[PDB]
Amino acid sequence: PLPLTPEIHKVSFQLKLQEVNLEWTVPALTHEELNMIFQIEISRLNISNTIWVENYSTTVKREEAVRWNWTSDIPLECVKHFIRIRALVDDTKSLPQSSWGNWSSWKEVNAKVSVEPDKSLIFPKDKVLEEGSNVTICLMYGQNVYNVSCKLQDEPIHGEQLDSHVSLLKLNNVVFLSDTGTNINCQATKGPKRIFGTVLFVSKVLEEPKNVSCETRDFKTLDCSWEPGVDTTLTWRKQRFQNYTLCESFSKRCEVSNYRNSYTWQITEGSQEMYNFTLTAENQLRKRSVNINFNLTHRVHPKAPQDVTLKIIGATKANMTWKVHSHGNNYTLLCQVKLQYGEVIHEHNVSVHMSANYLFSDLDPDTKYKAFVRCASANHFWKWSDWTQKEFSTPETAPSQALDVWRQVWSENGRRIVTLFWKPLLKSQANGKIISYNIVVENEAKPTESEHYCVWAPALSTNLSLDLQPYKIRITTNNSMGASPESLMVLSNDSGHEEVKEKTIKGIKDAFNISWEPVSGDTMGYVVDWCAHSQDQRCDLQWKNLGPNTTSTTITSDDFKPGVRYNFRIFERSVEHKARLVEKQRGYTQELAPLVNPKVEIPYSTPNSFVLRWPDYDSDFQAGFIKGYLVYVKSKEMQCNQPWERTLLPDNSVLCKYDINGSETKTLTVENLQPESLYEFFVTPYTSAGPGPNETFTKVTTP
Amino acid sequence: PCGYIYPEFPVVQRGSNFTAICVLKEACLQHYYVNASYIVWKTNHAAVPREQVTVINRTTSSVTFTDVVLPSVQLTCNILSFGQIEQNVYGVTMLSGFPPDKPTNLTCIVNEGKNMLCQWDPGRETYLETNYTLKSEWATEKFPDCQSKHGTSCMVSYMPTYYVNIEVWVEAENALGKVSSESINFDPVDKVKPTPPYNLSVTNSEELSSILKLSWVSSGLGGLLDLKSDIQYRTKDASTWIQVPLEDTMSPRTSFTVQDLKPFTEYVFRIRSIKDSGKGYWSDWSEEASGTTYEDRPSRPPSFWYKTNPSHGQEYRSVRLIWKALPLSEANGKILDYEVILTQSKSVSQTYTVTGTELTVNLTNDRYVASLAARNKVGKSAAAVLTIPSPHVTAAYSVVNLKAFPKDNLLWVEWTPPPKPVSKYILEWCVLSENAPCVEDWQQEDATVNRTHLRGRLLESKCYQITVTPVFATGPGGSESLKAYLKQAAPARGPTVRTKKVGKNEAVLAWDQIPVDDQNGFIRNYSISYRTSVGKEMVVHVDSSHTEYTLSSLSSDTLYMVRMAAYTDEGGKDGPEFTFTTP
Amino acid sequence: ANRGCSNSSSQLLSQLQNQANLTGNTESLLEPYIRLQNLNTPDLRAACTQHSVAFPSEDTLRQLSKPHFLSTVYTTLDRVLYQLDALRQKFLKTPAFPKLDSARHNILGIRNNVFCMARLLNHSLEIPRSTTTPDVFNTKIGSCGFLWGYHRFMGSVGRVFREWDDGST
Ligand SMILES: *[C@@H]1O[C@H](CO)[C@@H](O[C@@H]2O[C@H](CO)[C@@H](O)[C@H](O)[C@H]2NC(C)=O)[C@H](O)[C@H]1NC(C)=O
Ligand SMILES: *[C@@H]1O[C@H](CO)[C@@H](O[C@@H]2O[C@H](CO)[C@@H](O)[C@H](O)[C@H]2NC(C)=O)[C@H](O)[C@H]1NC(C)=O
Ligand SMILES: *[C@@H]1O[C@H](CO)[C@@H](O[C@@H]2O[C@H](CO)[C@@H](O)[C@H](O)[C@H]2NC(C)=O)[C@H](O)[C@H]1NC(C)=O
Ligand SMILES: *[C@@H]1O[C@H](CO)[C@@H](O[C@@H]2O[C@H](CO)[C@@H](O)[C@H](O)[C@H]2NC(C)=O)[C@H](O)[C@H]1NC(C)=O
Ligand SMILES: *[C@@H]1O[C@H](CO)[C@@H](O[C@@H]2O[C@H](CO)[C@@H](O)[C@H](O)[C@H]2NC(C)=O)[C@H](O)[C@H]1NC(C)=O
Ligand SMILES: *[C@@H]1O[C@H](CO)[C@@H](O[C@@H]2O[C@H](CO)[C@@H](O)[C@H](O)[C@H]2NC(C)=O)[C@H](O)[C@H]1NC(C)=O
Ligand SMILES: *[C@@H]1O[C@H](CO)[C@@H](O[C@@H]2O[C@H](CO)[C@@H](O)[C@H](O)[C@H]2NC(C)=O)[C@H](O)[C@H]1NC(C)=O
Ligand SMILES: *[C@@H]1O[C@H](CO)[C@@H](O[C@@H]2O[C@H](CO)[C@@H](O)[C@H](O)[C@H]2NC(C)=O)[C@H](O)[C@H]1NC(C)=O
Ligand SMILES: *[C@@H]1O[C@H](CO)[C@@H](O[C@@H]2O[C@H](CO)[C@@H](O)[C@H](O)[C@H]2NC(C)=O)[C@H](O)[C@H]1NC(C)=O
Ligand SMILES: *[C@@H]1O[C@H](CO)[C@@H](O[C@@H]2O[C@H](CO)[C@@H](O)[C@H](O)[C@H]2NC(C)=O)[C@H](O)[C@H]1NC(C)=O
Ligand SMILES: *[C@@H]1O[C@H](CO)[C@@H](O[C@@H]2O[C@H](CO)[C@@H](O)[C@H](O)[C@H]2NC(C)=O)[C@H](O)[C@H]1NC(C)=O
Ligand SMILES: *[C@@H]1O[C@H](CO)[C@@H](O)[C@H](O)[C@H]1NC(C)=O
Ligand SMILES: *[C@@H]1O[C@H](CO)[C@@H](O)[C@H](O)[C@H]1NC(C)=O
Ligand SMILES: *[C@@H]1O[C@H](CO)[C@@H](O)[C@H](O)[C@H]1NC(C)=O
Ligand SMILES: *[C@@H]1O[C@H](CO)[C@@H](O)[C@H](O)[C@H]1NC(C)=O
Ligand SMILES: *[C@@H]1O[C@H](CO)[C@@H](O)[C@H](O)[C@H]1NC(C)=O
Ligand SMILES: *[C@@H]1O[C@H](CO)[C@@H](O)[C@H](O)[C@H]1NC(C)=O
Ligand SMILES: *[C@@H]1O[C@H](CO)[C@@H](O)[C@H](O)[C@H]1NC(C)=O
Repeated sequence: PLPLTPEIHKVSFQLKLQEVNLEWTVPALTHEELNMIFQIEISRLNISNTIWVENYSTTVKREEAVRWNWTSDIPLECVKHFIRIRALVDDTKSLPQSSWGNWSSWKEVNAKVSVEPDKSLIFPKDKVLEEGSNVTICLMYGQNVYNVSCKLQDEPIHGEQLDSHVSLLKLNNVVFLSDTGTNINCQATKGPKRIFGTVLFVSKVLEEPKNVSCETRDFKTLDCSWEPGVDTTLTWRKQRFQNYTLCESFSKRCEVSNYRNSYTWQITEGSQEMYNFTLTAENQLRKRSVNINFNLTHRVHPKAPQDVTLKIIGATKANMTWKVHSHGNNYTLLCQVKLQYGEVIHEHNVSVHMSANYLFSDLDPDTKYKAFVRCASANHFWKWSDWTQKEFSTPETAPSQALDVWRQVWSENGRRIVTLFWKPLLKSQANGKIISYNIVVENEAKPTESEHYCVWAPALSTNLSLDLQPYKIRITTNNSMGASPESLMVLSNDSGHEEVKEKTIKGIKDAFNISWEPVSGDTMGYVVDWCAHSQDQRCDLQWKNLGPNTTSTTITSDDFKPGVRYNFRIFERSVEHKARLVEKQRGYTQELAPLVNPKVEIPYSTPNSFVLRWPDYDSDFQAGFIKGYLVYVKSKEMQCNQPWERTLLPDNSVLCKYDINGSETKTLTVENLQPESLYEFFVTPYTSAGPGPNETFTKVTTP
Repeated sequence: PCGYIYPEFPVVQRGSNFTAICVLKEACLQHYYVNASYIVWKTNHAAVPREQVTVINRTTSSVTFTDVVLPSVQLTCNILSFGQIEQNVYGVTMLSGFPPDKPTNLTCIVNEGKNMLCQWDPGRETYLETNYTLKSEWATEKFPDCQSKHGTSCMVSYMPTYYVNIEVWVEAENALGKVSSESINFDPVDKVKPTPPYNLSVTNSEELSSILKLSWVSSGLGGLLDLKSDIQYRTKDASTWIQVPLEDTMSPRTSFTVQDLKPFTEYVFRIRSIKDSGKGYWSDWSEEASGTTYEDRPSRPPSFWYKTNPSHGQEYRSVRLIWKALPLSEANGKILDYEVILTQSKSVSQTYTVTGTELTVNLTNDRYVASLAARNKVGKSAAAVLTIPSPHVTAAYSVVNLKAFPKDNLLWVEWTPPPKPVSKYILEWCVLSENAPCVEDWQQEDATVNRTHLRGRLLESKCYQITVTPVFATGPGGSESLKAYLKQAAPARGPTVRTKKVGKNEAVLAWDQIPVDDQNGFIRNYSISYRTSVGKEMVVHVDSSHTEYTLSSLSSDTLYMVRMAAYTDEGGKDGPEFTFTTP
Repeated sequence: ANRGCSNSSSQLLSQLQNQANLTGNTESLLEPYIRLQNLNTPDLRAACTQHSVAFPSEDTLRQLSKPHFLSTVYTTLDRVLYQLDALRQKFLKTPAFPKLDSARHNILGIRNNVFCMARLLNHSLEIPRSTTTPDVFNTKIGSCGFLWGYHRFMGSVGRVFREWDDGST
């Protein structure tokens, strides 16, 4: 057999990592390259204590030196070892007799440095471990030292004596105490009384970055972020750095980041749309890595728009100009315009490339508007940008609706005095603040000589002095912009005293049944007006415009109160805008009892009868139409002859009632009286609601 | 271009001269063929006069300005090419401002837990960019500079070190000069403004009700500064604050005992601290802490009185013991119950316990000796004695000179003390009404008082029957009934006038009295008015003591209408009308 | 130079006494360092108290005159500053231990005060390395002993200042 006996050439040590580097060659090789198996046997404290057996198969060539390493748990400076290796060939194609060769010489592996008789050593010193691992600490004392007892912070430690002058300490599942390390103090009982020991550094476990995501803002920087996890940095010079490496594949670019949970990436030009990153966190113990994959165009977060400017091209139209930052013609932004005013919100959708506008329409004048614009990606939406607010006020415009006019004429000083009344315009009907009103009065006999009058706001009444000639008036509103459509009205030769029929109507509590009979077949509409007929007030002429196809309309007003008469006057407007008086009406909203009784006076007195009379009442300043009079006579012996109603009184008297049918007659004579007697009476009118107030009895004496 | 303008940044103080140049290069000189003679200087797009424009060389021209007032002067040198075409060469802006002044009012304050803050006043407006830098250094070391970011205050960046003198000063620099203020040498420990003390607690004392011990904690930078405090206290209804003498709170302490306080009254406290040496700055006021004093024994016994109803023919008499509660100023706490003790000078004491204000017991005809005293949480009150004499004793001493008059809306009543030693005076009053009985109201006064007002809710235009009864050592004195008014008014309705008899030329007139609820004052006279249908008005006046009055000067066969009105001190009121026939 | 340390002497003496009383306290620098390095075991405290740096005793400071005492205080404070700078350059963690900066500023202030006091007496003061550490336990013990000796020296200097204020010859 071929004596393939390996020969150990050089052996080395590494006390920092507890490794034994071993090199050996075999001179008994004949071919160029063959596969071999090296069975390795390790001993401790003598060549008969086998503690480890391993098989190392590796192809070896001619003159090539074989290198192998082994790790020992206990420190090498405490005990020696012995190693021997033999070879074996795996020749399954020729000579199928795998026989082991002779064992090599026991190469002494010695690393015991020294020991002083009055000192002691401990290994290892300042060991860095992971939370939850094991460790074996060896201690070597001198010859004079005796009864060595090691302890943790505060607890005993049961050490094992490996030899006569060494001792082994075993620690299981060490826990994290502090970032400054756990002190292991060991004091000797006998001999030199002192304290010696080392610090055991325990570190935490490195975690994986969680929720790693990145983003783009302006196609130039990528602000990628992640979670760092738990800090695993010690305080002494053992472990200081915890680096985070983000290294892309398609570009092969990566450097140590200066931050812990953020980094600003710089992209090179080339319009490359692809990304495949690999974030790596590494410390002195382990190395974690996480891979992400995304697209550049699918994670775009547009910023707030710039170059925002607004222009007014009218009271109902306005443009909205803005500009954004785009990199490439294919990337188009899907923005959202928001027009808000008061409580109404108007929103739409717009698509832009680099800069576009949105023509607004149907805007209300004298109204402040607020524009809100934000943009986002069109196809692959990621996030919405910030809102951009811009306020502006639309200008004013001349009115567009006609102002309704009405007049009231009478005879005074021989001239036709006319008073023009007009109602204030609404907000949306004026389209601005009313400054003044233009009054253009044109005469038909002299169209060249026209008078111009200006009534300033908020005056709603004016007086003009004209003759019996027919005039044509023109009224319009003037604001800071222009003029409003004028209303056409003309005067006629009528004095306003046309004798028409008077009709009395019974009004409703909040309405009136006004009915007028048409007199012409060619008309444009009717106008009605009424005045509160009272004693010491000036009536407010209220009117309304009606069409030519109506005959009866119910008016509504909150100023109508029971007790006052309203004289309605119906005016018909012909095709020439001429108003003619056709019908007069009057009525009460709710007829009430009379408030004042007429003064009675006796014209004649006879021993058997007496006559009564009172002046005419005011049928215009009353609370209701008087239908007649109710008198109540009082006596001691007279009887109530028909048709007088008799009513008894608890005072042993007589009371006769007379309903005077008709409000015209004011004289009545009662008979069946006796002379040298006493008589009492009182007069009062009555309405449809009831009689007037009960007054005192008039004192009269019959001779 | 053709060149530049020297100086590029002209900054001249207001009230001085100025001269600028505008050099033209040879390139544009040969290109445009426009020398330094066709230059037209423009200041804010305005043509300058030719008197101040002077040329020195072929490629340099100069202009002068005397006492410029305009702050922003845009100086532009422009040449005139062929065809009257103006072309711009260069343009600069000239500023006008005066240099700053020496800063003053250099003071620094060190807040507790913050860095040192210094402030100063700038003075006048320089109309130019001016930076203020605060310097600071020890005797052997220098500190970083405090550059004012805005305004005049600047907060240093280093931590203050105590017991080491530091010298600071501020330098004002602008585009026209640099001037530094005066330096101050101080100790950072003498400029500390401490934080207001917190956790202020007010505790009472069960033994001494007139004291209130205070308890608070102070920061003191961890026990480094001995801080003296200032304590202010006040009630809950008053707005002014009473300050304790500052000499009593000079020693460093965390507790103080305020004395001379009212029993059973709440108080509010606040405190602020400052260094013992009197230096530094007073801290802000602390949070207001509330505290209620402990109760104490009441001082004055409550008022006591008794009333006996007439019960003739029985051995036992019914007596109603009445008494009022003590106010919160004299009770010094919450009254629990009232104890009564009765004994006829020879028998045992009969004790009762009534939590109300009244008590009715049946006693016999002999003399009794009662005793009442309010009981509190800590003790009882004084024993007020009020005996009950036998029903067969007649009062021999009564009060004289009784008079009452309303003054300042108060019905004051005065009286003269009897010639015998009295113990106390009792006043009783109630409204006078013929439709319903009056409620019993009373009040107790000492023996020294001879004139006082009625303490109660009185009503105007109402008659109050006032009764005064003196109390002796052996029993009550006399009882007299008087009438008075607080605010008289006109009666509501006039008296009903009736005719008792009618004659040929004479007729008497009668009337009924005005009720007490209708008088609304003391009646003084009565006015009788009468007139016929065509006669004149004749008014006669009769006193209130008269009821019947004969009317003279009466004509026969004449109808007469009478009207009678009752006039009081506050006017009068007409009565109803009546008409009688004279046969 | 003349921009500080005014001619007042009693205020300077009071400031020196207050600074000495404030610095001579084990709760200032020693106790936080002991509680930070996990040295709360009684055996560790005994090892701390055993190894002590040779500092000038109280009798030696009391026997010397005033200028010699000021010069010795100056030199000892300089050595303490150097040792604290070495400990700072060896620990490699500033944010977890500000008591070092506080004590450094206090020592600088005491040095300034003693220099001004020496200048007021018309006396001229006397005017004059591996970052890595093989072991950590020995370094901890040495730093502990140095801090203990420094606190004892500060207490002795405070007592000498109190004796000087009592004398005031
Ligand atoms: C020599 O090698 C043998 C083989 O392992 C070992 O002898 C052991 O010695 C210990 C010491 O008392 C005994 O308890 C064991 O029973 C022995 N045998 C074994 C298999 O462990 C030891 O490694 C070496 N001898 C000595 C004395 O250390
Ligand atoms: C530290 O030492 C312990 C105890 O000696 C060992 O725990 C062993 O873990 C393995 C794997 O789970 C088990 O199969 C064994 O039964 C455990 N006990 C022993 C005695 O081997 C192991 O060497 C270390 N444990 C850890 C968690 O690292
Ligand atoms: C972690 O980052 C640090 C800091 O960037 C680097 O540490 C360097 O390590 C090398 C090799 O030991 C030294 O030559 C350098 O002086 C160290 N500093 C620098 C700034 O390069 C290194 O990138 C990482 N270190 C470890 C231990 O992972
Ligand atoms: C994208 O990045 C990942 C992670 O950085 C890499 O994927 C590697 O692809 C190769 C080729 O198939 C494999 O051998 C590796 O095992 C993969 N993982 C790693 C961690 O290297 C690679 O850089 C990119 N992958 C692709 C498919 O492009
Ligand atoms: C990532 O974005 C790029 C460009 O924005 C696109 O990649 C395309 O992927 C498809 C699928 O293989 C190819 O056919 C195209 O040629 C690629 N380029 C373009 C411009 O379309 C795609 O939008 C995203 N990639 C993937 C794999 O979805
Ligand atoms: C707002 O609406 C019109 C309609 O688009 C805007 O028209 C733009 O005018 C500018 C100036 O000539 C052109 O460069 C643009 O191409 C036009 N279109 C757009 C979409 O911007 C105009 O800005 C506004 N109207 C007025 C009257 O100014
Ligand atoms: C330099 O400026 C002067 C203006 O002072 C000009 O010189 C004149 O040039 C003309 C023709 O070349 C002569 O006729 C004049 O006599 C010169 N002097 C004056 C005072 O007019 C001209 O603008 C510049 N000089 C040159 C040579 O171009
Ligand atoms: C004419 O006067 C101007 C200024 O009035 C001077 O121009 C100077 O020319 C020298 C020569 O190079 C430069 O160094 C200076 O900077 C120029 N300016 C000044 C203010 O001295 C000079 O005296 C004359 N210029 C020429 C071209 O002869
Ligand atoms: C410098 O400023 C002074 C102002 O104090 C001026 O000097 C005189 O100013 C008066 C009034 O403007 C002129 O009439 C004189 O001709 C100036 N010169 C002299 C010598 O009196 C002037 O603004 C500047 N002085 C010069 C010489 O330019
Ligand atoms: C100097 O100016 C300072 C302004 O900093 C003033 O001194 C105090 O300033 C504070 C805040 O400005 C005020 O609340 C005080 O009322 C000021 N007076 C005092 C006595 O504190 C003051 O204008 C000037 N101080 C002196 C002493 O003149
Ligand atoms: C009757 O009494 C009334 C009121 O009591 C008297 O009317 C008042 O008389 C005093 C003068 O004595 C004046 O204040 C006024 O003349 C009256 N004041 C009021 C408020 O009425 C009346 O004078 C008495 N009649 C007689 C005859 O003495
Ligand atoms: C043994 O260690 C050496 C140097 O450290 C090197 O060749 C390699 O890491 C190991 N070799 C083998 C074959 O395992
Ligand atoms: C080597 O091994 C062979 C057979 O395996 C045998 O001669 C003997 O055991 C060894 N020879 C020598 C010389 O040691
Ligand atoms: C996403 O990241 C955030 C960190 O801000 C956190 O909610 C978490 O780590 C991630 N989400 C999930 C569901 O893990
Ligand atoms: C814009 O389009 C989206 C989706 O197509 C939809 O919400 C709506 O049609 C528009 N947005 C609004 C706010 O009207
Ligand atoms: C003053 O500070 C500003 C910065 O705030 C600096 O630009 C300027 O140069 C400084 N000096 C002057 C004279 O303005
Ligand atoms: C002060 O009171 C608060 C709660 O009222 C509580 O922190 C503690 O009781 C007190 N704090 C101190 C530092 O004494
Ligand atoms: C008190 O005693 C008398 C004895 O006759 C009797 O009226 C009653 O028991 C008591 N009085 C009252 C009012 O109850």
